Amino acid sequence: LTNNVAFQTVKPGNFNKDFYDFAVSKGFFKEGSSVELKHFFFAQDGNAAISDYDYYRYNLPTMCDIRQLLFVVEVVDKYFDCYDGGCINANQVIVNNLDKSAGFPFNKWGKARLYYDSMSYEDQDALFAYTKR
RNA sequence: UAAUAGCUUCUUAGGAGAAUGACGUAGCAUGCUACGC
Ligand SMILES: [Zn+2]
Repeated sequence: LTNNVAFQTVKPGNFNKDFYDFAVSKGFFKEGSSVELKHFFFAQDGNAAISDYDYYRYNLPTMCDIRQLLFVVEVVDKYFDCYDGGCINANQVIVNNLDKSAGFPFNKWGKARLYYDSMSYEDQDALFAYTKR
Protein backbone atom coordinates (compact mmCIF):
# COMPACT_ATOMS: atom_id res chain seq x y z
CA LEU A 1 0.00 0.00 0.00
CA THR A 2 2.81 2.42 0.84
CA ASN A 3 6.09 3.11 -0.96
CA ASN A 4 8.21 1.43 1.73
CA VAL A 5 7.96 -1.54 4.07
CA ALA A 6 7.37 -0.96 7.78
CA PHE A 7 9.45 -3.01 10.24
CA GLN A 8 7.72 -2.88 13.62
CA THR A 9 9.79 -3.82 16.66
CA VAL A 10 8.79 -4.76 20.21
CA LYS A 11 10.27 -2.91 23.18
CA PRO A 12 11.67 -4.58 26.30
CA GLY A 13 9.89 -4.27 29.60
CA ASN A 14 10.35 -1.66 32.29
CA PHE A 15 12.16 -2.86 35.40
CA ASN A 16 10.53 -2.17 38.77
CA LYS A 17 13.77 -1.90 40.73
CA ASP A 18 12.04 -0.97 43.99
CA PHE A 19 9.95 -4.15 44.05
CA TYR A 20 12.95 -6.26 43.03
CA ASP A 21 15.10 -4.78 45.81
CA PHE A 22 12.27 -5.38 48.28
CA ALA A 23 11.96 -8.98 47.07
CA VAL A 24 15.67 -9.75 47.33
CA SER A 25 15.72 -8.14 50.78
CA LYS A 26 13.08 -10.73 51.77
CA GLY A 27 15.16 -13.73 50.66
CA PHE A 28 13.88 -14.15 47.10
CA PHE A 29 15.70 -15.07 43.88
CA LYS A 30 18.48 -16.94 45.68
CA GLU A 31 20.60 -19.52 43.90
CA GLY A 32 18.83 -22.87 43.82
CA SER A 33 15.50 -21.38 44.92
CA SER A 34 12.33 -22.98 43.59
CA VAL A 35 10.79 -19.60 42.69
CA GLU A 36 12.75 -17.88 39.93
CA LEU A 37 12.08 -15.31 37.22
CA LYS A 38 10.94 -17.06 34.04
CA HIS A 39 8.36 -14.63 32.59
CA PHE A 40 9.83 -11.56 30.88
CA PHE A 41 9.09 -8.99 28.20
CA PHE A 42 10.98 -10.36 25.21
CA ALA A 43 12.02 -7.77 22.64
CA GLN A 44 11.63 -8.35 18.90
CA ASP A 45 13.43 -7.01 15.84
CA GLY A 46 11.83 -5.62 12.69
CA ASN A 47 11.46 -9.09 11.14
CA ALA A 48 9.03 -10.29 13.84
CA ALA A 49 5.57 -9.44 12.48
CA ILE A 50 6.39 -11.04 9.13
CA SER A 51 7.95 -14.07 10.84
CA ASP A 52 4.83 -14.71 12.92
CA TYR A 53 2.46 -14.32 9.97
CA ASP A 54 4.61 -16.83 8.06
CA TYR A 55 3.45 -19.44 10.58
CA TYR A 56 0.25 -19.54 8.50
CA ARG A 57 2.39 -21.83 6.36
CA TYR A 58 1.22 -24.52 8.80
CA ASN A 59 -2.37 -24.22 7.50
CA LEU A 60 -2.80 -26.88 4.83
CA PRO A 61 -5.96 -27.63 2.82
CA THR A 62 -7.46 -30.53 4.77
CA MET A 63 -10.33 -32.54 3.29
CA CYS A 64 -12.35 -34.03 6.14
CA ASP A 65 -14.22 -37.30 6.49
CA ILE A 66 -17.66 -36.01 5.61
CA ARG A 67 -19.75 -38.99 6.73
CA GLN A 68 -18.01 -38.64 10.12
CA LEU A 69 -17.93 -34.84 10.37
CA LEU A 70 -21.67 -34.72 9.65
CA PHE A 71 -22.29 -36.85 12.77
CA VAL A 72 -19.77 -34.97 14.92
CA VAL A 73 -21.70 -31.82 13.96
CA GLU A 74 -24.92 -33.31 15.35
CA VAL A 75 -23.21 -34.32 18.60
CA VAL A 76 -21.65 -30.85 19.00
CA ASP A 77 -25.04 -29.26 18.34
CA LYS A 78 -26.41 -31.48 21.11
CA TYR A 79 -23.63 -30.05 23.29
CA PHE A 80 -24.84 -26.52 22.40
CA ASP A 81 -28.56 -27.17 22.94
CA CYS A 82 -29.06 -25.47 26.32
CA TYR A 83 -28.46 -21.94 24.98
CA ASP A 84 -30.61 -19.54 22.98
CA GLY A 85 -29.58 -17.15 20.25
CA GLY A 86 -30.63 -15.16 17.24
CA CYS A 87 -30.37 -11.71 15.74
CA ILE A 88 -30.67 -8.64 17.94
CA ASN A 89 -31.17 -5.00 17.04
CA ALA A 90 -28.42 -2.38 17.07
CA ASN A 91 -29.83 -0.90 20.29
CA GLN A 92 -29.42 -4.29 22.01
CA VAL A 93 -25.70 -4.64 21.25
CA ILE A 94 -23.45 -3.92 24.23
CA VAL A 95 -19.79 -3.16 23.52
CA ASN A 96 -17.35 -3.67 26.38
CA ASN A 97 -14.69 -1.05 25.54
CA LEU A 98 -15.35 1.51 22.81
CA ASP A 99 -11.82 2.96 23.01
CA LYS A 100 -10.45 0.08 20.94
CA SER A 101 -8.93 -0.02 17.47
CA ALA A 102 -11.27 -0.11 14.48
CA GLY A 103 -8.87 -1.96 12.20
CA PHE A 104 -7.67 -0.90 8.78
CA PRO A 105 -8.32 1.65 7.33
CA PHE A 106 -10.64 2.96 10.03
CA ASN A 107 -7.89 3.40 12.63
CA LYS A 108 -6.55 6.34 10.59
CA TRP A 109 -9.44 8.54 11.79
CA GLY A 110 -10.54 7.22 15.19
CA LYS A 111 -11.31 4.35 17.52
CA ALA A 112 -14.40 2.12 17.54
CA ARG A 113 -16.18 4.81 19.58
CA LEU A 114 -16.16 7.12 16.55
CA TYR A 115 -17.94 4.58 14.36
CA TYR A 116 -20.38 3.47 17.05
CA ASP A 117 -21.33 7.12 17.62
CA SER A 118 -21.35 8.29 13.99
CA MET A 119 -23.73 5.49 12.91
CA SER A 120 -27.29 5.64 14.17
CA TYR A 121 -29.15 2.44 14.97
CA GLU A 122 -31.00 2.79 11.66
CA ASP A 123 -27.88 2.65 9.49
CA GLN A 124 -26.35 -0.03 11.69
CA ASP A 125 -29.40 -2.22 11.10
CA ALA A 126 -29.10 -1.22 7.43
CA LEU A 127 -25.49 -2.42 7.36
CA PHE A 128 -26.42 -5.66 9.12
CA ALA A 129 -29.23 -6.31 6.63
CA TYR A 130 -26.78 -5.47 3.84
CA THR A 131 -24.47 -8.24 5.06
CA LYS A 132 -27.31 -10.77 4.70
CA ARG A 133 -27.55 -10.20 0.93
C1' U B 1 0.81 0.40 16.28
C1' A B 2 -2.03 -1.86 20.07
C1' A B 3 -7.77 -7.55 18.65
C1' U B 4 -12.29 -10.60 20.60
C1' A B 5 -14.36 -12.41 24.96
C1' G B 6 -14.72 -13.60 30.22
C1' C B 7 -13.91 -12.67 35.35
C1' U B 8 -12.23 -9.62 39.34
C1' U B 9 -10.45 -5.27 42.24
C1' C B 10 -10.65 0.01 43.10
C1' U B 11 -12.60 5.08 42.35
C1' U B 12 -16.39 8.75 40.84
C1' A B 13 -21.26 10.17 39.36
C1' G B 14 -26.70 9.38 38.60
C1' G B 15 -31.29 6.93 39.50
C1' A B 16 -34.37 3.53 42.17
C1' G B 17 -35.34 0.82 46.49
C1' A B 18 -34.88 -0.58 51.63
C1' A B 19 -33.88 0.46 56.88
C1' U B 20 -33.29 3.95 61.05
C1' G B 21 -33.56 8.76 63.04
C1' A B 22 -35.23 14.12 62.93
C1' C B 23 -38.64 18.18 61.64
C1' G B 24 -43.09 20.13 59.50
C1' U B 25 -48.25 19.65 57.63
C1' A B 26 -52.84 17.07 56.95
C1' G B 27 -56.32 13.08 58.41
C1' C B 28 -58.22 9.60 62.32
C1' A B 29 -58.57 7.53 67.70
C1' U B 30 -58.38 8.69 73.17
C1' G B 31 -57.86 11.52 78.03
C1' C B 32 -58.29 16.48 80.59
C1' U B 33 -60.06 21.67 80.74
C1' A B 34 -63.09 26.53 79.21
C1' C B 35 -68.05 28.37 77.11
C1' G B 36 -73.16 27.61 75.06
C1' C B 37 -77.59 24.34 74.78
ZN1 LIG C 1 -30.39 -14.44 12.69
